[PDB]
Order: sequence, then structure tokens, then C-alpha cells
Amino acid sequence: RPIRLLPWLQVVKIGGRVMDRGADAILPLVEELRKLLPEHRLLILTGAGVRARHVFSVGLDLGLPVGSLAPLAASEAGQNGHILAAMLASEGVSYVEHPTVADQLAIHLSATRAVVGSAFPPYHHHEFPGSRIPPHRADTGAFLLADAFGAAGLTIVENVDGIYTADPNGPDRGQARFLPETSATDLAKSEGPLPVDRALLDVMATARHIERVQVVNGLVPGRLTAALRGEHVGTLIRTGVRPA
Amino acid sequence: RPIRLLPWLQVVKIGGRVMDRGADAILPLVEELRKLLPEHRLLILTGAGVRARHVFSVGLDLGLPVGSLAPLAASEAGQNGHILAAMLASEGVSYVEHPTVADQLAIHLSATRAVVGSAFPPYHHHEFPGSRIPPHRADTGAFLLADAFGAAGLTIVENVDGIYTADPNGPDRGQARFLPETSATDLAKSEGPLPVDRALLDVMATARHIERVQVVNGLVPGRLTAALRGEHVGTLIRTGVRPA
Amino acid sequence: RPIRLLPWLQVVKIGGRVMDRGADAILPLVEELRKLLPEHRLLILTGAGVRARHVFSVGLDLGLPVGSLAPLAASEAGQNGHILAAMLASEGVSYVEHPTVADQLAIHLSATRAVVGSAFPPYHHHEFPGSRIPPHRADTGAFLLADAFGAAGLTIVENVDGIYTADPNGPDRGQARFLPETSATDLAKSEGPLPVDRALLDVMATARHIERVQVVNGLVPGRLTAALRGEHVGTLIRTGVRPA
Amino acid sequence: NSTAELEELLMQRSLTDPQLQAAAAAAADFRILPDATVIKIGGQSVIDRGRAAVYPLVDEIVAARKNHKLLIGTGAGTRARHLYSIAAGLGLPAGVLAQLGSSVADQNAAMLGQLLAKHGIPVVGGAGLSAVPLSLAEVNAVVFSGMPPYKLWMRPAAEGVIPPYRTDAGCFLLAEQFGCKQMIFVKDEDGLYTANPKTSKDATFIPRISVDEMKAKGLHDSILEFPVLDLLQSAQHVREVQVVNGLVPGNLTRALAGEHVGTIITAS
Amino acid sequence: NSTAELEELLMQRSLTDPQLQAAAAAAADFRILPDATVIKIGGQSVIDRGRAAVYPLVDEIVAARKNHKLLIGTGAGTRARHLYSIAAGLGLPAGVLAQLGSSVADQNAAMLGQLLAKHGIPVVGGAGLSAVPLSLAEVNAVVFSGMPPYKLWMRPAAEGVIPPYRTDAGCFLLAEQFGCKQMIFVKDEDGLYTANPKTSKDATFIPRISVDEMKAKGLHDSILEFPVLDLLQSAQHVREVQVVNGLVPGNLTRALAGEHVGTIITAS
Amino acid sequence: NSTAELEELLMQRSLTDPQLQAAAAAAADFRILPDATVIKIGGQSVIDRGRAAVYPLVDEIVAARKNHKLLIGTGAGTRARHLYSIAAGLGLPAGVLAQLGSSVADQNAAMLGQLLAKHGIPVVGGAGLSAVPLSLAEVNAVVFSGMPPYKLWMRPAAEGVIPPYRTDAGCFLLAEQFGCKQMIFVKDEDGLYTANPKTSKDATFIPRISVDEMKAKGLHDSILEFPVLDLLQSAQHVREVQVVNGLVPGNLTRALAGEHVGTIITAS
Ligand SMILES: Nc1ncnc2c1ncn2[C@@H]1O[C@H](COP(=O)(O)OP(=O)(O)OP(=O)(O)O)[C@@H](O)[C@H]1O
Repeated sequence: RPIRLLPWLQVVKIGGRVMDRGADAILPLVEELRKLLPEHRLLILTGAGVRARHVFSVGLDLGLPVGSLAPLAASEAGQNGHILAAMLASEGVSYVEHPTVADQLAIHLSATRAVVGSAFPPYHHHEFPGSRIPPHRADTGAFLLADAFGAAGLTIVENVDGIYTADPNGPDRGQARFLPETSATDLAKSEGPLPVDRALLDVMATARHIERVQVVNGLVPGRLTAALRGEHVGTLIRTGVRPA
Repeated sequence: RPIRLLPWLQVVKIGGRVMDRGADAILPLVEELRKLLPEHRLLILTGAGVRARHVFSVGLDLGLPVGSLAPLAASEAGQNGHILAAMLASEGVSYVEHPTVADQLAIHLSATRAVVGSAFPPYHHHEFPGSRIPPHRADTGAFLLADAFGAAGLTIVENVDGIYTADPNGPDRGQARFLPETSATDLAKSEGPLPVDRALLDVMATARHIERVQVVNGLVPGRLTAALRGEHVGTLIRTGVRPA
Repeated sequence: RPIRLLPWLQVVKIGGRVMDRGADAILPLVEELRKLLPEHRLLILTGAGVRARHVFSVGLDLGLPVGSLAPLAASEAGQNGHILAAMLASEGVSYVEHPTVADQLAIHLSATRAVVGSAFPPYHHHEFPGSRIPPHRADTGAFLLADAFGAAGLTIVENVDGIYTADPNGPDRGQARFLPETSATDLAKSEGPLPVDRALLDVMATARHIERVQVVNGLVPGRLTAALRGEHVGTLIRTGVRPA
Repeated sequence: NSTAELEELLMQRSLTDPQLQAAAAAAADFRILPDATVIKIGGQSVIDRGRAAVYPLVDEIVAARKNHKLLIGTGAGTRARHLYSIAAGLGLPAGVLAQLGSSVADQNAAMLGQLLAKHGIPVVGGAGLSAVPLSLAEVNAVVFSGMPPYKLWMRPAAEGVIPPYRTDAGCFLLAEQFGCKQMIFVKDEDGLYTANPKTSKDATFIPRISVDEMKAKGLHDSILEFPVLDLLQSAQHVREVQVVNGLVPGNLTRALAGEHVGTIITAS
Repeated sequence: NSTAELEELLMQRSLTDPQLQAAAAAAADFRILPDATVIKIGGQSVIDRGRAAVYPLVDEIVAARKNHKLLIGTGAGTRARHLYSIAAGLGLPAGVLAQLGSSVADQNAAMLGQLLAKHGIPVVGGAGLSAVPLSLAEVNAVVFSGMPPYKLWMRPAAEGVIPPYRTDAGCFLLAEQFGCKQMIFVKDEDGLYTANPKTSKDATFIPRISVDEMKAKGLHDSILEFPVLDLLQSAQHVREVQVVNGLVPGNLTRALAGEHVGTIITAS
Repeated sequence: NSTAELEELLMQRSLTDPQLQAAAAAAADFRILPDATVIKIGGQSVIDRGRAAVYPLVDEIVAARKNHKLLIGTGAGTRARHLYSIAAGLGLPAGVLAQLGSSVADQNAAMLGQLLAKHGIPVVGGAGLSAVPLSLAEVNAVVFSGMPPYKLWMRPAAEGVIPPYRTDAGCFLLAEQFGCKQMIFVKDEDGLYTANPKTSKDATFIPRISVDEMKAKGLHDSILEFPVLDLLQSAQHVREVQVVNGLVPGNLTRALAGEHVGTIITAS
């Protein structure tokens, strides 16, 4: 079993769709993050959201392979990262690049209370083939990073209360029942659209350290705070790892 | 009215001509800066000075356009930044590049009490046409950045007591009267030599946050310390900022 | 004489051979370094070790000159640096590149108590000719840097008790004499294998600040701890400079 | 009194002094890339449309690349607007926005670079490191990111947080400094009309115009960003630009040959 | 189906949606560098051997670059094994190890790159849109680093910290995305055998095999990394690869000419 | 003997041990760019003057690059001297000065790079990994920054804070390592004299001299840095350099053909 590199870190991930809603969604989130800074040691990673779907539509209409589309989607997570870091700047927060997240994080989190980054991994041209939509997205990149460091946990912040039996906004919106708890394997065999990457379920199988990830709604304040204390406010996804 | 990104920051700027006077000028200024570090949160941006003129004469002698000369002068402010950063190093001070100043400043100001950089903006080949001497020089780069962050104030440290009715060094000392206070609009109309960029007067017209800037003499100690507390030791400037 | 830029810095250097001995060697040294962090302000510089000897054999077998081989070994010291920085990560430690070691070190030691880098200097293609083995290696790069900053001392951590007049692991161990104390001049006249760069003797000849350097055994716990306190546990070397 | 005295004028004078500035106004004028043209592929105008508008102009560039040396800048388009709509609602200043839209100019540049890769035309690893792509008569082209690198030092506008200097100015200003003979704007409209092209029944295409008539005519921003025309009045090297329609094939090459197709805007 | 169907589904569906995945799986397929071939020079197989194995293959590369466009990857070799033995005993996860072995691929690229400098073939940085090295009829080649840039984000294996995706996959994955007509792996063995080549029982040379058969025979990982075979069934542009023996001169140029010398592995 | 022998001793000996160094001193010697010439365009001698001094050498450079492969280094000049007086009086060590003087050599390189752009010759990015510019018969040239990257690791002198190793040796050392057939220094004097040249007591021009003679005649530092001579005594690929006069046109191009005008210093 490997060692935990930063066992005291809490890695949070802020959906790209949450950011797309503007100040109304974000400003309650910053005020909540300013509250969390003294309580935890936080690496906050942003997803990409709709703008990445625009690069895909354009990039897809031009025929570009998935490996060209991956770095262009990761660019938006970088843009969502720059915004959240900027609103938190006066609290000592700044956005850091992949190489600093990879190498210098422990120094920079020793300097300040938190930092911001892109959840997207630097797969850029080496992204896997088979799908025309890059398999490894923010959700997948944030877990991979949390699970290497040995962090205390990864929390996924989205615009829906959790995981449902189907897109709760989609065509079946009425027929969707909430799943307060689920396993990565049960999710990997059930089909339909998900708030998380199918690649998150694949990476969780090789997970050495992190035994759970909670998907909470960042549009309801206090759920992030409570999730980070272990209170059950959303969907608990078990990774199939045992503690010890 | 945008938001203040770093409202607690004090931006100071050190003319390049002050640095050109050698240990006699610098050692009093460094020892005074050693005093200020615990008092303020300081971003120190250096100007260019005479060495930037030597590249201008050569670069101009070869016919190079204004956009080619700008990156070569910004290097001098960068080298003046490296010199001052070194003498304050033992106090935890370092020189940082433009890209870290733009993205990561708040972390390093959380890491240390102050940092050094070049006041010159990274306009390099996008410097404006029309004049053969770059319109945006150290002073303009120092203000533009200060007003983006929302700094508490900008204080300019030069080798002269302030602004006079005429340059009190050149052929005419006779008509030069000191201006203890002046407005940014007044200067844009009155022509003649200035210790500051005429472009600095332009950025002040659109200034959203900083309502005043003081010009103090850095060769008489105690004037910077007093300036950072708001005492009037030199020429002030009105930028036209307001609530409405 | 020049000025001391980081007078409070202790520079230690960990031989590349110690890292090559694996978890058996490293875990005692990490745990010992975990203890020193609060006591000192430490810059830990890694050597190259065995892997660099393999790059030379191939690099030499292909006819490549000395200036091509230097950056190929410096990469190994860089890889030994990344290993140590990770094991101490949870203590706030990170590996930093040469360009930051030169400019921003003071910030990062203000952020944290320690940092890791490669002892190798960035001579890469400008390495001196005459030898097919690069003259300036980790030991020399560590001293050059220690004496540039003005550090309080340089400590060299190797796998042997100290310096012997004959190679302790190399050729005959029957005449190998341990030298509790020696001079750079005395050694510069000694022709034989040493756990030192022969270029380290050259940089010591011009040394402006550091009067002594101790070579200690990193495989005996407590010797590094004691060496940093000035206790004589290993080989001392006088560099011929007096702040005595 | 003359132009050779300056090295005393720079040491003993402030750089805002007009006898130094006026004496600086008459020095050698050197054109670094006189035989190269800079074009702009609009992010909203052309590239955000996708294959229909993009593939034809790719074929054009290659067809043109032999007789002309090309510097291809790109524009941001709709994704930059969302970043600006999102960012402006948070209260972030123009300087923050400037780097947000720079990404999209980088994105659009990358996309275009892969369609042109097989033809040997690279994307730059920084703007002033390569004249070599232009050097090789086989390549004679490069793709870069139209946005100017002002990032946080971007000059704010008179009103609003939206960055005033954008991919239009970023492409123009590089032609101005490098000597480039022409500046061609490739967008979706034939050029200038005296009202908005999308909705006019009555709007007459203006074939040729000078700036002074343009502000006079109440067209301060129809086709190009309002400040770049002020960049055109100050320009020493590119005294005019051209705005053509990408959606109609051939207009680029014709304007590359010097034809009068589209609107032409002149500084004088 | 015309103007744009997905301007509905990309906006209104999750990217894990099967209804969305199919519609993206049927889109235009663009090959960025269709006429280029990628090679892998084994770190242990070739480069760690030095002058004997390397120089002959160096002479080959120059001869091929005229009629072929060559993408030259490097391998890790024995130095990467030492880093893994040292680090794996410390307990550091695969993510840490991935960047440790990437250095060694860079070292070999540097060494290999300096032998080819006089011919004008560089080591790649800020490239991939840079087609100039490949585009020039004089050079038509590049040298790069086999390892994929996953470093902390590397996908771990089921057990063990040794990185699953290594210079095979890094070189393969660069061909797949760029459309390369061929993918050649240059190693020390004649190709694939039905037992371990250095110690075997009956071993039968396999001139050709498909993945599912490889899985069958227990050959998942004999010559190539096991994920690279699963990457071979998923690859859209390069459905097959070839493993040749560099130690035998001429085989590199042969397979580059399209001959079948060595083993060829097919996806279907 | 077999090129085995040093790999066990490379595994088991200290590299300061003579038995290891010797057999490593005898291996094949590979010249990375044997057919390239290195020049030094002087910071004080040449560029600090400008158009008068530069343009003639610019026009010369074009003429040679067709028949020669040229690496153009630059020097710092007076601005670096200004930085040295300012910093050395503050007490900053030699190492700090090295990075301060690196700027100006970079500055001059930038300036020179813009005059050479239309001719297609770049300034080296990414530390100079790109060999593409020199390989192309169209370009055959590069512009670089004479200063070596020692910066804070610069070896100091016995006395004083001034860095001993500067743009002279930085250009020299790149010729030595790259195999280059020639190393040319372009300065303002026809070559060597025996006095400080500015005193002009009518000293004797030395047409050819060896390093050890230089030590004899007290011409110790004279024009080339003192270490540049000791680096020449140890140098393997470039055993002699040439000192030519830039101010008189034709001296560069004639020296590029191998003519003896000017001085030459030899290791022997
Ligand atoms: N089972 C599902 N359960 C909940 N939401 C779903 C589900 N399927 C689809 N969705 C929808 O998709 C949204 C989140 O999915 P999506 O991954 O597209 O956004 P995102 O995670 O914020 O993007 P990014 O990964 O770039 O951050 C939910 O708000 C919800 O509207």
C-alpha cells in the first residue's frame, strides 16, 4: 500500500456548470469558501462546463480528434479556476498551474490556506481513443489527484442535490428518484447520463486511499461545509476501499 | 465600479534613476524598506532609468519601431527589480516575474511580507504607435496594475521632491515653482517635461479605484514611510475617482 | 568582500549514493530531516548517484562531449530531489527548479522551513572542456550556491564516515585512512578518489564566505543533526576564508 | 535642432520632454517584415461557424501561402463573451477579462493550427521567437492568438469592464510594428454599412472610408473595435486596413492581391 | 439533419449520456498528420546499448527521412527501472513514479537528438502544431520523449505503483491522435513469440496476431505494455502496429517501406 | 580494448580516480555540428555604436550564411558595465552579477534578431533545442546570447565581484561543445597588439600567438577573457580561435573563408 503524501488535505471540486450560473451561484460559494479557509487545508479544482461543450461542438464540426479536444476543454477549467481564485484573492488565494499543483503544492499550501486549479488532467494529446468526447474530465482528474496525494477526501460540488436514477432536469425529470448512497460499481453498470464521468468510476477501482466521495449541491449553502465535516447532505459514492 | 481584488495592498514604485545613484542612494532606501515590511503589505515595482535610454539610442539608431524598444526597457526595470530584491532578500523578499505577479501574487504576499517586480507592463510588441518612445512606461504600468488590484494607494518614489512648473534641472531653473498638489486633468492640459508619463495621466482618467497618488523624494529618508501613512511630503494627484 | 544574501540559511547536500540505497537508507534520513525542519532554515540539494554513471557510459559510448553529459546527470540529481521532496511533502516541502533557487528562494523559505533542489549547477552545455566527465557536479554546485547566498554553512551528507586518504569502498581498504580534519589545499595536492568533486576544491579556493565544510555519514542517525550544530562527527575541510 | 544629438538628449532629459520626443520622431524607420501580411480570422465571424466557413478559408490560405507570406491571427468569439458575461457580473475589472479572452484566442488558434499542420504551418511557441515559419518558402505562414498580451495591465475603457483592446487590435498592432504591408480582416460581412448588417433594409455598403469621416458618420464601432482606428491614426507603418467577407470564397486572395473588395479604412 | 443537431444535445445533456456519445462518435474524422510514421527506439532495447545498436539505426533514420516523415519516440530503459526500484520501495504512488521515468525518456531523446542535429532534426518542445520539422522536405523528422505527460494524474494499475502507461503508449497515443499511417515499435526482439524469448519451451514466432488472440494465449503483456493492446482496439486511426528488431540492420527501413518483417499486431 | 571496460569501473570507483577518467577520455568523439561557425558580435565593440557598425555586418552575415552555417553570439556592452558598477558597489557577489549581465546580451540579441527577421534567422528559444534554423540552406543561421547560464553558480575570481566568465567564453564554450570547425571573435581591432590598445603608444601587432606566449608577454587578459585562454588550453574541438576587425568591412567574410587576416590564438 502506498503512503499518503498530503494526508491532511481536503480536495474539493467545483463543477463547471455551477460557475456558468454567474454571480448568483458563485458569490454565495466564495463567501462559504472564505468561511472554510481557516478550518481545512484545501485544494479547490474547477470543472469546465458549457463553454467546453462549445469548443466540442465547434471542434467536432471541424473533425478534430478527441486528443485535440481534451486540451481545449481543460482550458476552460483553467478559466473557471482563474475566476474563483480572483474573487478569493484578498484572502490569499491564487490559481496555480498543473506543474505547481504537481510539484510545489505542499509549499504553496504551507504559504497560504488554499489554492485553485483545473481539475482536468494534463492528458493533452495522449487522451485515450474510443470516445470522441475526452474520457478524463474534471471529476476524473480531481479524484486522480486526490487519490495520489492521500488526501482525507474528495468532495464534488454540483447544481443538483446528488445522483438520481436519470438526469433530474432531463426528459425523465419527473421519474427520477434520488440515490442517497451508491457504489462506484453499481454506478458503472447502470446506464444513463450522470453528473460524473464514467471515467471517475474506472479510476475509483484502482483507488488506493480514498474510500468515499460525496456529490453535494453547491447551490444550497452550507452543504459543502457540512459535507467536509462528514455530515451526509448528498450522495455518498463508495469507492470500494477499506480503512486500514 | 468593479470590486477591489487586493484592497489591503500598498503599491510602491522605485524610479530607475534612483537606483542609478549606487550604494549611496540604495542603502538608505533598502534600510527604510526593511522598516516598512511589518507595517504594510507591499508590492515593490521598479522603474527603468538611464540604462533604458542606452538601448533606446541604439535601438532608435537602427530604426526599430516603438514596439521593439518597449521590451528592452522593461528588461531594465526588471534588472532594477532584481537588484533591489537581492538587498532585501534576507528579509524574505524576492523578485517575481510578470506572470506570477498577475496570477499568484496573493499567495506569495501570504508567504512573505513583500515582493519585487518590474513596473513596466507586458505590452511589448503591442505597445501603442505614434510616438517613437513607448507610451506606457514604468509609471503607467505601476498605476494600471495598482488600480486593477484595488490597492490602498500608490506612492511614487523618485529623485526629486515632486512636480514643478518646469523641470528644475534643465536649462530653465528660473520659472520652476513647486506644486504641492495638482489634479490629473490639470496636467493633461499643461504641457512640458514631467517626471511621470503623460500616459500615466491618461490611465488616471478611467481610474476606477485609486483617488490620489503621491510623488515623494526617495533621496531624503522618512518620506516614503510618511507617504504610506498618508502624510503629505510631496506632490499629490487627483485621479477623479468617486462613489458615483 | 561581498555581502551575505541569506545569512540564516543552512545548505545541506545529500549524496546521490545515499538515495540509491533505497528505503533502508532514506527512511532514517527523512525522519531525521523531519526533526530538523523547526530548528533550521534548510535548503536540501540532491546529488546524482549511480544512475548518472549509467548516463555517462551510454553518453560516452555515443561520443558525446562533456557539455552534453552535464545536463543528463543533473537530471538524475533532479530526480533524486523529487523523491526526497515527496517523502517530506506532508511537512510542507517541495522540489524547486534552478530558476527559482536563483531568484525566489527567500519567499519559499518564508513560506516553509525547507526546500529541495538539485545540487548540480546549470552549466549545461557551457560546462568546461578538458575532462570527458563534467568538472562541476553536485558537490561543486552545492558549494558555489552556498557561498553565493552567504549561508551559515554547507553540510555534505554521504554514505561514508568522512574522507579517507584511500577509497573506503574502492581500491585497497587496508591503507584507507580516515582524516578527521583536512584542508582544501592539502586535498588539492592529494591525487586519488574522493567522495567530493575535484571542482569543489576549485570553488573553495575562491570561497568568500564559508570557512568550513563538513563531510558526514548520512547512514548513521544523529550525525546530520549534530553536524548542523557544529559538533565534529565527520571530516572537516578548511576553505581558507576568515570570518574566523 | 537635428536628429543625431539624441544620446545627450536621453541622458540629461526626461522622456516626456518634447524636444526629446520631437527629436525622437525623426529616426530611421525600419520595416522588419515588409513582405508579410497579417490577417484576422474572426472567432465569432468565421471560426465559431465551423466547417462551412472554416474549411474554404483553409484552402485559400494554402493557395495564397505560395505568393504571400502570412501571419494569421485568430479571434475569440462566443466563448469569450460568456467568460465576459460571467466575469463582468462578478465585478471583475477589464484586466481580469483580458486574460480570460486570451485563452479563447489561443483555443481558436490551436484548432486552426491542426487543420494547417499537414501543410507545414505551425503555431508559435511565443510570438517573437519565430520568423522561421515565414522564412521557409514552403511554409510562409504561422498561426497565432489575436489577443494582445496586456493581461492585467490592459487599459480600461471609458465605461464598462469589457477590455477595450481585443483580437482586432492585437492583430493590427503586430502588423504596425513589424512593417507588414497590409492588414486584412476576415469576418462574415462584406465590410461596412451605415447601419448594422444583420438588420438593415436600408444600409449602403461603404466601399472606402477614412477614420475622420467614420466618427463623423456615427460609426465608431460597427466593424472594428473603436480604439484600433485610433491605432490607425497613430500608425506609422500600416496606414490602412481591409475588411472582407470570409463567407464568400476568393475575397481573401483578391484582397491579398491588392484589390478594392470590401471596405478599406484609411488613417488620413 | 442540417444545420446542427448537437447544438441541442451538447448544451442539454451530460457528456456521459449514451444519446450524446453516439452522435459524437459519428462526426467528421480529421487526420492531422496522415503521411507521417511514428517510431519507438527502445530505451533498454536500443539506446541503453549505445554505439553498437544506436549508430546503425541512426544511419537508417537519415536515409528514411527523404521519402518518409518520421516521428521518433524514445524509451526509458534501465535508469527508469532503478528509479522505480528505489521509489517503489519507499511506497510512493504511481503518480510520483510517472514523472521519474519521463526524465529518462527525455535523457534518451536528448542523447538521440544530438546525434541527429547535424542533419537538422531537433528535439521537440512546444510542438505538435509545429509541423515545420516534419514539413521541410530536407528534415521531415522529429525526436520526442516516449513518456505520456500524466505525471501525478497517471492512471494506476490494479496492483503495484509501476506506471501502466509508458513510452509504448506515449508513442502509440501520439500516432493515434495525429492520424499516422503507421506505428512502428523498434525493440531488441524479432517480434512476438509464444513463450518468453530469452527462456522458452517451443517458442513459435508469431508473424501476425490480433489483440483478442493475444489475450487468449496469455500474451497480454509479452512485448508491448498491456494497456497499449487495449488502446489498440480503441484506436480510431492506427488499427495495427509492428514490432521489429532494431538489432538487425535494415529492418527499420523495410517496415517503413511497408514490408511485413517482424510481428504486426491488429486491433480486429 | 572492448568498449566494455569502463562500465564496471564506472559502477565501482570514484570518478576522481585516474583509472576511470583515463579510459573515459578515450572514446569515439562525436561532433554535433562540425560544419558550423560561431561568431561573437561585440557588445561594446560593435552594437553599442548602432547603424553605422551594425548594418555592414548585417549585410555581411547574409552573404556568408549561404555558403556557411553560422551561430551568431552577442556581447553585453556598457549597460552590463553600468549594472556591474551599481551592483558591485552594493556588495553583491559575482553570481548575482552573472544574471544581471545576461539581460543585456539577451537585449542585443533581440535587437539583432529583428534586423535579421526578413532574412529568416531567429533568436534561440527554449534554451536552443532547435537545430532547424541552421540545417536549412535557406536559413543556415541563428542568433544567440553570448552569456553562459552559470548565473548564481558562476565561478568567482580570486578578487573582485566581476564575473570571470562572460560573453567571450560563453560563445567560445558553445563552439567547443558543438564540434564547430571555427570560432571567430568579431571586435573593433584588427587583432592583438602589445599594449592596452587605447593608450596607442605605437605597439607591435602580433599576427599569430599561442596562449602560453600570451602568459609570457603579459598580454594576460588582453582582449579575450583570461579564462577563455585556459578554456582554450583544455579545449578539444576548437584548439584555436580567430580575432577579426568588424569595423573594416570584409574582415568577417574573409575570415569566414579561413583567411589569416587578424590574430589567432592557439592552445599549443
Ligand atoms: N443522474 C444525473 N443525476 C444528476 N444530474 C444529472 C444526471 N444526469 C445528467 N445530469 C445533469 O447534468 C448536470 C451535471 O452534469 P455535467 O457533468 O454535464 O455538469 P458539470 O459536472 O458541472 O461539468 P464539469 O465536469 O465540466 O464540471 C446536473 O446539474 C444535472 O442537471
